[PDB]
Amino acid sequence: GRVIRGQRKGAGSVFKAHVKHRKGAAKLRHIDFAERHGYIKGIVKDIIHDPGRGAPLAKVMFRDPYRFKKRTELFIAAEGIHTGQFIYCGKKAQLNIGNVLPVGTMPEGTIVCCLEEKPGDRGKLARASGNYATVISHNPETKKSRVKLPSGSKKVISSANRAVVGVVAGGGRIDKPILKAGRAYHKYKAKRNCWPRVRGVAMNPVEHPFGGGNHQHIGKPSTIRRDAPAGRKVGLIAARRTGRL
RNA sequence: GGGGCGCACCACCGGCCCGCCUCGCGACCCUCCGGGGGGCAGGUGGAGUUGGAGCGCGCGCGAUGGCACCCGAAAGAUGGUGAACUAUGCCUGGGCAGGGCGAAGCCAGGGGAAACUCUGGUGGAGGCCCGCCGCGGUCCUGACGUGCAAAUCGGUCGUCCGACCUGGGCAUAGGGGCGAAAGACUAAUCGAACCAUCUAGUAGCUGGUUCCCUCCGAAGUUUCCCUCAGGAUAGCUGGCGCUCGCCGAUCAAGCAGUUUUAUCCGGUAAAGCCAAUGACUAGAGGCACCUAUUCUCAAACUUUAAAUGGGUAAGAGGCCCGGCUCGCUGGCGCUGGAGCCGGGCGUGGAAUGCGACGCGCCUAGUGGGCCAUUUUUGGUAAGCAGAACUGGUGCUGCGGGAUGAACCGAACGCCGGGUUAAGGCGCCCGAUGCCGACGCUCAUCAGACCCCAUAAAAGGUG
RNA sequence: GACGCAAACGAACCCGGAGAUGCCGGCGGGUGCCCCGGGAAAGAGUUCUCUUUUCUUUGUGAAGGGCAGGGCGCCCUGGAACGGGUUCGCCCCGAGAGAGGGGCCCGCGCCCUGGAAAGCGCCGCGCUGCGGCGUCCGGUGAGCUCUCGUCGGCCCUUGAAAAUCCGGGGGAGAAGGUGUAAAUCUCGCGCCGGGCCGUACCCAUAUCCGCAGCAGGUCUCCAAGGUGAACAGCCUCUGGCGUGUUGGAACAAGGCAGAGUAAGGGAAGUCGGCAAGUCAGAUCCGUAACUUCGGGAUAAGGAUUGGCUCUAAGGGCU
RNA sequence: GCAGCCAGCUUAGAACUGUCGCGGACCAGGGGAAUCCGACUGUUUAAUUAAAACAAAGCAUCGCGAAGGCCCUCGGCGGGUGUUGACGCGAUGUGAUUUCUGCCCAGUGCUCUGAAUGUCAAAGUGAAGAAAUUCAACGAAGCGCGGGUAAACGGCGGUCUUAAGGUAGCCAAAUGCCUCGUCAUCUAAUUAGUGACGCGCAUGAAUGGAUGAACGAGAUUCCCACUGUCCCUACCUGCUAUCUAGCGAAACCACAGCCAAGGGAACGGGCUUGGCAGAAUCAGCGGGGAAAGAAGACCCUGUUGAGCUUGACUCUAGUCUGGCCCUGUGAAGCCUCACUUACCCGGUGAGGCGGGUUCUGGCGUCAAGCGCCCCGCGGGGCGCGACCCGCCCCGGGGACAGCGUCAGGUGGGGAGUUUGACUGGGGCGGUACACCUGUCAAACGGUAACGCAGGUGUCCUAAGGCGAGCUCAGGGGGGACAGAAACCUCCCGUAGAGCAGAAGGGCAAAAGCUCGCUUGAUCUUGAUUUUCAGUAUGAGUACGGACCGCGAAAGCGGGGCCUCACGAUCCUUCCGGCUUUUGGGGUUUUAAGCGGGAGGUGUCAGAAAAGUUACCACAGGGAUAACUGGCUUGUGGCGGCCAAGCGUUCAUAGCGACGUCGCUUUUUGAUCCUUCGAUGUCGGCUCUUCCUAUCAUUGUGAAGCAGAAUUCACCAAGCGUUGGAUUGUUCACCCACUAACAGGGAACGUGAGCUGGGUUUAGACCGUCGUGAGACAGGUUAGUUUUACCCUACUGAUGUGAGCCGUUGUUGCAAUAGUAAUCCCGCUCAGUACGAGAGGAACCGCGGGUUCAGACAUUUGGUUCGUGCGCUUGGCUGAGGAGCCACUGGCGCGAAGCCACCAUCUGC
Ligand SMILES: [Mg+2]
Ligand SMILES: [Mg+2]
Ligand SMILES: [Mg+2]
Ligand SMILES: [Mg+2]
Ligand SMILES: [Mg+2]
Ligand SMILES: [Mg+2]
Ligand SMILES: [Mg+2]
Ligand SMILES: [Mg+2]
Ligand SMILES: [Mg+2]
Ligand SMILES: [Mg+2]
Ligand SMILES: [Mg+2]
Ligand SMILES: [Mg+2]
Ligand SMILES: [Mg+2]
Ligand SMILES: [Mg+2]
Ligand SMILES: [Mg+2]
Ligand SMILES: [Mg+2]
Ligand SMILES: [Mg+2]
Ligand SMILES: [Mg+2]
Ligand SMILES: [Mg+2]
Ligand SMILES: [Mg+2]
Ligand SMILES: [Mg+2]
Ligand SMILES: [Mg+2]
Ligand SMILES: [Mg+2]
Ligand SMILES: [Mg+2]
Ligand SMILES: [Mg+2]
Ligand SMILES: [Mg+2]
Ligand SMILES: [Mg+2]
Ligand SMILES: [Mg+2]
Ligand SMILES: [Mg+2]
Ligand SMILES: [Mg+2]
Ligand SMILES: [Mg+2]
Ligand SMILES: [Mg+2]
Ligand SMILES: [Mg+2]
Ligand SMILES: [Mg+2]
Ligand SMILES: [Mg+2]
Ligand SMILES: [Mg+2]
Ligand SMILES: [Mg+2]
Ligand SMILES: [Mg+2]
Ligand SMILES: [Mg+2]
Ligand SMILES: [Mg+2]
Ligand SMILES: [Mg+2]
Ligand SMILES: [Mg+2]
Ligand SMILES: [Mg+2]
Ligand SMILES: [Mg+2]
Ligand SMILES: [Mg+2]
Ligand SMILES: [Mg+2]
Ligand SMILES: [Mg+2]
Ligand SMILES: [Mg+2]
Ligand SMILES: [Mg+2]
Ligand SMILES: [Mg+2]
Ligand SMILES: [Mg+2]
Ligand SMILES: [Mg+2]
Ligand SMILES: [Mg+2]
Ligand SMILES: [Mg+2]
Ligand SMILES: [Mg+2]
Ligand SMILES: [Mg+2]
Ligand SMILES: [Mg+2]
Ligand SMILES: [Mg+2]
Ligand SMILES: [Mg+2]
Ligand SMILES: [Mg+2]
Ligand SMILES: [Mg+2]
Ligand SMILES: [Mg+2]
Ligand SMILES: [Mg+2]
Ligand SMILES: [Mg+2]
Ligand SMILES: [Mg+2]
Ligand SMILES: [Mg+2]
Ligand SMILES: [Mg+2]
Ligand SMILES: [Mg+2]
Ligand SMILES: [Mg+2]
Ligand SMILES: [Mg+2]
Ligand SMILES: [Mg+2]
Ligand SMILES: [Mg+2]
Ligand SMILES: [Mg+2]
Ligand SMILES: [Mg+2]
Ligand SMILES: [Mg+2]
Ligand SMILES: [Mg+2]
Ligand SMILES: [Mg+2]
Ligand SMILES: [Mg+2]
Ligand SMILES: [Mg+2]
Ligand SMILES: [Mg+2]
Ligand SMILES: [Mg+2]
Ligand SMILES: [Mg+2]
Ligand SMILES: [Mg+2]
Ligand SMILES: [Mg+2]
Ligand SMILES: [Mg+2]
Ligand SMILES: [Mg+2]
Ligand SMILES: [Mg+2]
Ligand SMILES: [Mg+2]
Ligand SMILES: [Mg+2]
Ligand SMILES: [Mg+2]
Ligand SMILES: [Mg+2]
Ligand SMILES: [Mg+2]
Ligand SMILES: [Mg+2]
Ligand SMILES: [Mg+2]
Ligand SMILES: [Mg+2]
Ligand SMILES: [Mg+2]
Ligand SMILES: [Mg+2]
Repeated sequence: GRVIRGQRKGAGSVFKAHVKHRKGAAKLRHIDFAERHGYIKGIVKDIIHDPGRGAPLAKVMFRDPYRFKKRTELFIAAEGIHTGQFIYCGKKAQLNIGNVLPVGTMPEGTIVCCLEEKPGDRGKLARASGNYATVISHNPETKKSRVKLPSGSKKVISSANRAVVGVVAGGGRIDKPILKAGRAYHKYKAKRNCWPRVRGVAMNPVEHPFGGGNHQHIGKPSTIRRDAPAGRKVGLIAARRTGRL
């Protein structure tokens, strides 16, 4: 047979992301002295739309403490923030929606967003629209804090991980049922070339292990092992269970 | 007319050498620690030996490895070149009459006790409608179909603000790409592009394989083979000889797809079942059976038993006699037996024919056969399928059967004369143009000769 | 006050602007074109009859100055309910309407410099270039384009970067000591320079690709009059052209096309209403089953349609 | 409060008016009632499939928190997703909405455990041994075991029964073979359509079920309207064809080109026997040249491929896991926890590490200030402001990730290869593939077929060897229980029993039975028979040499009474040998070798081996299938003979049982002779001729013929044999009509004649089947039908006896060839014959018609580019007038021509 569609996406020729009109990488201000021993005052300049994501981005303007300059940061817009408000980032920052402060300095049950997975990575978790992370518990002895991720998973992270207080703006985006295939065309035209998905049963055996036969049946158990080779790992990869549930 | 030395070669019997086996095991001069010998004999294995024949060169042919007689694949591999077509994506540009339905929003006026409703207008939303350009390509299965065109033309038709159309610049490259998925597209090439090379790839498979004359002349069968379109092998074929015989007296041997004589072998035809095994019909007698009869049968039944056929023997390699040898055999060195040696006796002791189809070596082709009389299996039968003997044919023309592969006659250098075969002799068309013999036969579908080109049961006061 | 003055020092560094923002709809301003009236001038066409007629020509570059016109969430005064202003739609208003008076931007429109000297039109003379006259005055529009605006609509779509240029913040610095100096973004003026490469032509029913002068393919710009809803079809002007690799003569069969026509019947043809026939535009009426209430729908089914002569209504301006 | 002036363009109404004509040209939806499928728009096989296929929104599941999921790369812990972060990315299924989505976790697969008993690599560990080595313990992942999971693949039965037994629904469906199901409806008639019925060959619930507005160049049925689709064709125009001037190919070609029969490679053009036969040509035409185009694409074969799939064979990338390696340090009880410096990751312009500014959508830029010091009031430096020290920039991991290297598992993701043969084509079946008996087999031997009837891959320490004794099968007479069969006994008993087995042979003091002694079923050499090449192996025979058994002995026995019961090389294994080598010697292990067994190749002289291809390819094959033709005629069809019987009686008016003889090639087979470098394949349409086994008509005979009607038979193919519904249909069935609605042939006539409905490429759907790719001889939908100008034949059209007193013309003759008419009705006969009636003819005569033939245009109708006349739309020449343009602008009428059973005439 030939190389299946799923394998051709790793070479990245026509499957690369469409990043022409994107405004930049949304990430927290990198950890410095002002965020380890205090807070820095930042003004929200504009809340812009990032092509490819349903979550708006805030252009928060900060002031460089070592040189006379104004640092422009592209944060994940927390739902509720607005242009003209002051966003405070640091250890001594107050618990307000939009502020950035470590998880160790926030009480249990605090709803946060743009949460750092490791101290300094400038935000990795809870970045999509309407999502958030809850601070479950703390541990001052080990300086570790337990948080709840939007997938229901509970991860033990460091207490120095910075996060934005609040929920990511643009919530409820998946609640509007797309009606036209054209709206799905434009939805993925800004993200990547992945929208029109031909079924493997609708192909020939040369390009998919589910194709072929005088009917469009799968023919083989759709649940495939995890150690299956690339080109065979299609269907339900390492499915623990199936059915309506 | 007698004797003899006997070449080469062949048959047989020995001797010896090496391997192996069995038997015999012993005292002894080579033991000098260790050890080497000890007629050993009787068998058997060996590509040995018993008075070398090879080596080199050349020539011819055969079977091989090689491009291997020539041309031919579908492929496989290595390296490379293409996204000017097209597929998708990216970037930056360009483009899409006039109408139709007419949503939210808004205005005003009616109805109502209120909740609120009703009407008109406005408004201009939509993968909305008609439709031009554009982009597509439904039907006519129209035109065309060596065309205008290696996909075009006409009318008709789909869509025509959207998942729209489109340029340029970019990206993805061959087991890779790309694919709203047709195995589609990737430069007229796609169920794996193109180019060059490996490569003159291999082919048990088609095709072709070049001058003459002369001579000889097949096989389609055996066994084996992942064989059954091929090979190996035997047979059939040719060539090369050679050993002789005739020369030197059918001298005689020897031989034979043939008889004769003698001697065996067989279980088929026929026959038989009142004989066995099995099948089967009918009465009859006796105290369903039992006895004597009876009808009808066998390929896997048979007492009996041919024709044709198979083997063997028809002499000097015989016959007769004597002596000798033996470890085998044993009442009996003659009891067997066999071997060795010598002597005696042609009236070569059936017919016919023939030089020995003698002894070798090398060897091509073939290993699809087909047909006829007879025999014979399966089948309703077949110009069917499968066997047996022989001939034919393939390979073969000629006379005849009009015609023809195979029937009939007869096989062939180039001719003249003669005469025939099979078949014919009204005319075509050589030959009855006989005063041919006797009879049969009338058909309003007559009849007219192997194979052979169809005719039956049953009928006629012809 | 918005902001204006020919200029009107100023670095490092910082901030911001322009470059630099999609598609669609409505409306408005301006050109171009088209159209109407001059009983307008200059030639021309017709003049059998009629036609104060028909046709053609009646213009001004860049840049600069001035002024219409358009735009402005720009300013000042002031204060709104009996709310008012206002658009086709909307929208706007004590975060300040209306009104009054200003300011700014765009002005591709008009006038002027250019610049009538040139260009067109007409007439005249000369020859084998010189002169004359004219180049005028208006009307409009559901008109068509282009463009500048404005207000919206749409997106689970938000519709580029950079070179370059500019403003501000900054006040580090520079300048002279009584008339000048430093400094000058003064289209105030003068002086000098701007190299290299492409540039013809075809651009398609004969200059490209398809082997060709191939009915194929190949990205754009400009675009008139009449009919009409139309960038439809049909006709005409400007421009182009000889009918698309040949002529002549016949008009048989059989073809291809004209989607030619055909009495009576009307799908009996045929696998099958294949084929083309019917219907068709517009106006006025009338529109079911079913439904996701959106539709179905131009459902279906009707009537009307010419020409001519009138009536009525729908405007603007002083 | 308007008067004056200016400015258009629409709308409504009315009169009048022409031939009731007017969106006059042009432009420009036929409609309705239903079924199926897909929701829709969109997309798709460039060059045969625009679709019901793909996509789609929606729905659902799966994976994954980044040291990650998915994927790329030869490789860098490089790259894509990712300028991403679960409202995300990645992998699948289903396919809008509505309505539901049942049961099954046994199987397969996925996944989760590890109170995990097994299986279990490398390394490490222990023991034995001179050591190589052997043995043992230990023993990861995975497997096994256990649980979960079906919107995972899939499945969802006849008291039996499993894993669940098809639930809601739906249906003779795009799914039902039987089948053209049954009923209803739709029509005169319906294999169609629709609605029902459902044990449904073989429906069914996200392999989604049911429904469904809107939509569709989708499939189907009906109705209205409409029409040349047809009845039934005709006329006109343009461009051609045609002729001409100029110009000027190609395909194709053994030679060629009249037929009938014959035979032949079984369908000649040439050959045979006949018919016969006259230059040179034109326009047509499509019968033939088994016409051309193309080394059949179907089929088979080849030890030729390729695409693709799996539970094929053998590997492999990746991945999982273990050991070693970078890999060090500290502590505690191999394991755990710590250490940082290896290594790894993250952040940053490496900007503050360790120890001692929240009151606003301002502003913040190289230090003010102070202290100290140096230049000649201008100038400069330094320090504090801005604390000191420090060894690693700051975080997060950490000797774990990860790299390297072996080891185990997984691995159709990928690679390579295979997937027997025989065979009345192949496949399926079977084994005729290695053997044995009888027969075939034709009296030596041998002798074939997918001939016949059978057997074999064993069995036996005796069922081998030997000796002795005994006699069997069966029948009869008898004899307590005891009988048709228990046991005793007598007589008869050629074997008719038994001998392991198939059958044949052989066997009576044996070869059978019984008994007691045994291991000749042992060890060896060669010869030899059978199969045979006269090779091997297997299976036999006769000996010789050993050592034995049994018997008193002669003797018998080296397996089975005989004919069957079996296996090369290589390798492994075992046994045997004072006997070899282990090589520079010696010793000892090991290894090798020699001799003999065993381990096995059943395709049995012995490869290690699953499919599919309708996406297919190549070399070939008429050695071999699917057509026609040929042979044959079982079968099908048709006709006889005999005469039991039927016919009230009466065999034979008409029939014909049991039997039997034929014919025919319009059935189907059998065969495989022709054709695979191709003979175009079903049906219909069209058109011609032929056969008679005669439906009708003509002339007859017969009757269980009164008439009428009908039946049987004869001469006889002259003439006719229809229009429709359904189905692609030949074949059926029905509706009507009719004198009758007879059956056939001609390559199962006829595709360069047509039409493609069907079959029979590639698209796609359903059901069943298969794990799958795929299959269906099941259904369904869409799917390029190319070329003639050559030679004949035929159709017409020119011309033709090259020699002559012939040339030329008129009127004619005529061989030969073609040939043509046909059937019906009405009146009359006549309500008559006939008959009891009911009913009910015929000849002559008369008047018409059907089908056909040949004409013809007076009439009617059609056509009209005489572009003849009128009218008229848009435009154009200024207008009138007169005209033109729109490939014939349109409309009405229309001459002449041509033309219609749509008008007319004639047919012996
Ligand atoms: Mg895509
Ligand atoms: Mg999806
Ligand atoms: Mg899909
Ligand atoms: Mg497909
Ligand atoms: Mg499949
Ligand atoms: Mg599906
Ligand atoms: Mg499916
Ligand atoms: Mg001698
Ligand atoms: Mg290969
Ligand atoms: Mg593209
Ligand atoms: Mg169009
Ligand atoms: Mg077309
Ligand atoms: Mg269609
Ligand atoms: Mg059609
Ligand atoms: Mg066509
Ligand atoms: Mg043609
Ligand atoms: Mg482009
Ligand atoms: Mg390739
Ligand atoms: Mg396919
Ligand atoms: Mg060669
Ligand atoms: Mg051959
Ligand atoms: Mg030979
Ligand atoms: Mg041979
Ligand atoms: Mg035969
Ligand atoms: Mg011969
Ligand atoms: Mg001969
Ligand atoms: Mg003859
Ligand atoms: Mg003769
Ligand atoms: Mg008779
Ligand atoms: Mg300043
Ligand atoms: Mg606008
Ligand atoms: Mg400044
Ligand atoms: Mg130029
Ligand atoms: Mg062209
Ligand atoms: Mg116009
Ligand atoms: Mg235009
Ligand atoms: Mg127009
Ligand atoms: Mg011309
Ligand atoms: Mg031309
Ligand atoms: Mg017509
Ligand atoms: Mg008509
Ligand atoms: Mg019909
Ligand atoms: Mg019909
Ligand atoms: Mg049609
Ligand atoms: Mg309707
Ligand atoms: Mg669709
Ligand atoms: Mg649906
Ligand atoms: Mg569509
Ligand atoms: Mg196509
Ligand atoms: Mg379509
Ligand atoms: Mg589908
Ligand atoms: Mg749904
Ligand atoms: Mg599923
Ligand atoms: Mg399970
Ligand atoms: Mg299945
Ligand atoms: Mg049920
Ligand atoms: Mg019908
Ligand atoms: Mg039904
Ligand atoms: Mg099912
Ligand atoms: Mg289910
Ligand atoms: Mg199903
Ligand atoms: Mg469609
Ligand atoms: Mg011929
Ligand atoms: Mg040919
Ligand atoms: Mg071939
Ligand atoms: Mg073979
Ligand atoms: Mg292969
Ligand atoms: Mg392939
Ligand atoms: Mg494979
Ligand atoms: Mg075979
Ligand atoms: Mg014999
Ligand atoms: Mg034996
Ligand atoms: Mg060893
Ligand atoms: Mg074999
Ligand atoms: Mg043959
Ligand atoms: Mg019969
Ligand atoms: Mg009787
Ligand atoms: Mg009978
Ligand atoms: Mg042909
Ligand atoms: Mg041929
Ligand atoms: Mg032919
Ligand atoms: Mg007859
Ligand atoms: Mg009779
Ligand atoms: Mg026939
Ligand atoms: Mg035929
Ligand atoms: Mg034909
Ligand atoms: Mg054809
Ligand atoms: Mg046909
Ligand atoms: Mg078809
Ligand atoms: Mg198909
Ligand atoms: Mg079809
Ligand atoms: Mg189609
Ligand atoms: Mg007339
Ligand atoms: Mg007019
Ligand atoms: Mg006029
Ligand atoms: Mg016209
Ligand atoms: Mg007329």
